[PDB]
Amino acid sequence: APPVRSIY
Amino acid sequence: YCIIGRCDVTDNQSEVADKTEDYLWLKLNQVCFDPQDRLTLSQFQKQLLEDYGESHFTVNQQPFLYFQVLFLTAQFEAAVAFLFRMERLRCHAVHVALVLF
Repeated sequence: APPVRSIY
Repeated sequence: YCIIGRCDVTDNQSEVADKTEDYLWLKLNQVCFDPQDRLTLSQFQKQLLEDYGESHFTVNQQPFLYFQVLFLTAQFEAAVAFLFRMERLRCHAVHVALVLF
């Protein structure tokens, strides 16, 4: 369950 | 502990690794080379795009996120073709292909 929120 | 011991590969430690780069980094510190609780680059690289393809990593309509996932896992051809389809990033995908060429 890896996140899809890019480091911003 | 399991970054030092490369254990509990299934547990994504989502409490601390909430970003995508934190996941990649969490796993590349867990990959192994030559049977239980063990992950290798081949499994990880295939496991990522086969099960969680573009669809999973492009729902936020952010293309580079998926590209970084493929490129930082040595899957350069996938990342090149993928990024070559974005009509706004054709230029960039051709050249990253030339460099690899």
